[PDB]
Amino acid sequence: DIVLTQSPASLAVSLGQRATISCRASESVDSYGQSYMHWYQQKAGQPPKLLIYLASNLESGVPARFSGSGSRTDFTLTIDPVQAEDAATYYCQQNAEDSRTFGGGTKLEIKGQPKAAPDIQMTQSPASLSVSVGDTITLTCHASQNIDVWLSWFQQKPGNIPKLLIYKASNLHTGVPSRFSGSGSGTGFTLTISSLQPEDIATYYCQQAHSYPFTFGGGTKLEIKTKGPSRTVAAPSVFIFPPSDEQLKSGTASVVCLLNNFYPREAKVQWKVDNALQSGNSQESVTEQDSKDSTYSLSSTLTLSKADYEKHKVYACEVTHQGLSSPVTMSFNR
Amino acid sequence: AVQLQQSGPELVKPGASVKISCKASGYSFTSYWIHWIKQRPGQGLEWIGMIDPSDGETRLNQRFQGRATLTVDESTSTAYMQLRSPTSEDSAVYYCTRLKEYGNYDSFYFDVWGAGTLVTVSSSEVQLKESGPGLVAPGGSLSITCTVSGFSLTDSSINWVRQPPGKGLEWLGMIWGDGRIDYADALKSRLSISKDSSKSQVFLEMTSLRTDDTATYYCARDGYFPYAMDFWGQGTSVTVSSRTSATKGPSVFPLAPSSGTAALGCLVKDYFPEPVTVSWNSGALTSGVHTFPAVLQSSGLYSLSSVVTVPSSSLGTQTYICNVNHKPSNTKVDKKVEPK
Amino acid sequence: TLQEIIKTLNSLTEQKTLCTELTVTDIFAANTTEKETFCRAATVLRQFYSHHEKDTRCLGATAQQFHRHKQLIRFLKRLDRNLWGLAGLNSCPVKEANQSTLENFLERLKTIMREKYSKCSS
Repeated sequence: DIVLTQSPASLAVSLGQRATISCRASESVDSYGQSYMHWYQQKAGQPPKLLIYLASNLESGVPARFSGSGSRTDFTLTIDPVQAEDAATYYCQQNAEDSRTFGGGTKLEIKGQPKAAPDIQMTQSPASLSVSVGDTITLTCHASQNIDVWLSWFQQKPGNIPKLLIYKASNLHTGVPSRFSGSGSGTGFTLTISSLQPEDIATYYCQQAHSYPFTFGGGTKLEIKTKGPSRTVAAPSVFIFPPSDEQLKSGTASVVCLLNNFYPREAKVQWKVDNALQSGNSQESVTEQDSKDSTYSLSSTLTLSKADYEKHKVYACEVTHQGLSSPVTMSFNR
Repeated sequence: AVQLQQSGPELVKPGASVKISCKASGYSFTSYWIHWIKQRPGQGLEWIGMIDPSDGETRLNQRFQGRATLTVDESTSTAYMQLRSPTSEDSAVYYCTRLKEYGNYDSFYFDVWGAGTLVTVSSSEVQLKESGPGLVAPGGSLSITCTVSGFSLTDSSINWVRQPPGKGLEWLGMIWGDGRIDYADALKSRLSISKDSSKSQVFLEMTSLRTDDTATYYCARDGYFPYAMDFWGQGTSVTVSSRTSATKGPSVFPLAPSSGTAALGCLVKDYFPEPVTVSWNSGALTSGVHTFPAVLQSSGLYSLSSVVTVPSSSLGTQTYICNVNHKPSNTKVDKKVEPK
Repeated sequence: TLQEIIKTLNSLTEQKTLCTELTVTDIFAANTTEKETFCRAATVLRQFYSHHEKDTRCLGATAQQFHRHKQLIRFLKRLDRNLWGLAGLNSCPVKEANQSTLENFLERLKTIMREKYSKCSS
C-alpha cells in the first residue's frame, strides 16, 4: 500500500512569510502521466476542504498564494504570503492505487503576534417583558469587562432599523423624548422608560465603545399586555387510552386521559380505579392557548406497575368543567 | 439632511462573492468613519468592521477572517463591503452606519444608519448529512448513515473517512457509481459499506468496536476526474467507551383509537435529556394535532404524549404514523397507530 | 503663515491626549535665532510623529485612544508643515538631552507663537 508521509508535523510561521509543506509517497503516485495527489485544508470542528487536485491544480475559490508542486514521490504545498485565516491543518491524499490513503497532516500556526484579547461580552436582562401604556420600566445591561461610561442604547421597532437613544451611558440623543433615561458606569448599566408610550414597544439593545470589536447586547423585546383571548365556553371532548400490550412487556403500565379543546382553563381531572379515587400517581400536562380557537388541551397520565394494573378491572377518568352540565366519565375494562 | 442610502437585496449562490454599497450624503463624507453591522434573527447585532473615508484605513473584526473587504470611492461618497466565500451563515441584514464624533472623540456613536441590505445566501445543491450514535460500548457495533441530496447515488461514488480527535484523517473505504466496493487493508475485516439508491442513503457498519475507533465519521462525494473528495458532510462524532450514558432514548407506545370525532396518539416515554420532536404522517397531518409539554418523572427521565383528532370514518381507511426524533441519542422511530 | 500656525494651535487643547505624555527634547529648556528655534522645533516633531505613529504606548487600548492617536499624528504632521514653512534651512543640531512631555513642549511652543503674533499686531 502507498504510505503518505508529511513534513513538517507542526509549523509556526510569521504573518506575511512563506510556508512550505512536503509530502512523500512510498510508491509512484503517477499514472498515464498524471499525479493523483491532492491537498486539503481543515480548520477546527470543520470538514476537510479540497485545496489543490493533481499536484498543482487549484480548486474554484482557493486564493493564488496557495500552490502545489511535484510528481511521482516528492510533493510540495506552499503558502506565500501566509494570512491569519490560513492557520489550519493541511492533508495530502493519494487516489493513485485502489485503496486511497492520507498523509499525517501539517498544522500551520502563526507566531510573533499580539496573542488574542477576548471580546467584551454584553448581556441584557430580561430577554423580554410584557408592558402596558403608563408603566415605568427599567432594562439592564452588563459588561464582562470595565467599559467606563462607553455605552449606547438603541431602539429597533419590528421590521425597522436601529435608532440611537442614549450615548455615553446617560446622554440623550437630540430628538429623543425625556421619558428615556440611562445610568451606569463600569459594568452595570440601565435604561428607563417612564410613562411608556405605544411607540416605545420595540427591542432595545445596548452597545459598548470601550474597545474594538464593538459589541452589542442580545436585546430586550417589549411586548404589549393584551385584554386576553376572550372566548365563549367550550366543553372538552374527553378520551381514555389503555396501556398498550407493547408497554406491558416492559414492566410498566400507563393510562392516558385526553381533555381536548376546552375553554376556560379551569378543569378538575380524577382517576378512578375499581371506583377508588387515586392521588399522587398522576401527572397533568397542558398545551398553550390555541392560536385559532383560543382553547387548551390536557393530558393526565396514570402510572402504576404491571402487577397493580392486572389485579384491577375498571379504569376511569372523571372530568369536571364549566362547559359540562355534570362531570363526564370516560372508562374502559381490561 | 444626513442620509446613507444602501443598495438593494441580494440573492447569492455559495462561493459567489457579493458587493453592497452605502452612499453617504448631507455631510462631509471624509469626516467620519463608516461601520458595517450584521443582523441575523437568532443572533442580534454584530460589528463587522469600519473604514476611514479620509484615507481608506480599515479595521475588521477577526471573526471575518479576510472574508469582508471594505473600500470607499470618495468621488461618489460611497462605502462598499465585499463578502467572499459566502455561506448560509452569511445570510443577514447588513447595515452601514457613521460614527459621529464631537470634541475629538470625547463622544462617538452610531447616530445615522442605512436602511439595511438583505443578503440571502443560497443553500448548496449537493448535500451530505451523517447520522450515527454518540456513545458505543467497547466490543459493540457502530452503524452510520450518510444522506445524500442534490445528486444521484447511481452515478456518484461516496467515501468513508474518519478522524480521531486531535489526530489525522484515515480513509475507511468507498462505494462506486455502479456497485463496486473498495476497503482499507487494515480495516477490511470489520468494515461493511452498503447503499440504498432509492432513498439516497449510504451506510457504514463496523463490527467489533475498540476505543481506537473513537473518531468523527465523514462521508465524502467524489467529484469529476481526477475523482478527489470535493464535497464532505459535517461529520458525526462517535465515542467508544465503557462510560455510563448520560443520555437515554425514548420508547414510543401507541395511544390506539377507540371502538363523530376520534382521537389517537403516541406515548413518548423515558427519554433524556430534552427536547423530543413529534410529527404526524411525516408532516402531512397538522390539523387537530397536540404535542404536549414534557413531564419530569420520579425516575429522573422525561415523558410526553402527542395526539390528533380525526373523523371516525377515516379510521382503518387512512393510515396513522407518528414520527418521533430524539436527537441527543440519535433515536428516530416511526410508530403506526391503527384501530383495535 | 504665522496666522496659519496660530489657526492650527487654536485646536491644541482638544489634542492634549494619551500619547502627549511621552518625551521630547525640550529645545526651549537650553538663545538662538528665531529661524534656528523653528528648525529645531520642526525637527523634534518630526522625529516624534515618525517614531510613534505605530508605537503601542501611543495607540493605547481603548477605541477613544485609537482615534485620538490618529488625530494627534495628523495634528503634528500639520504643525510640522507650518513650522518648516518658517524654519528656512533643514540643518540644526539637537545638542541637548533635556526631556519634556510632548504636552509641555506644545504649550511652551504655543506661548512662543502667541508672543510672536501679539508682537506683530498694532
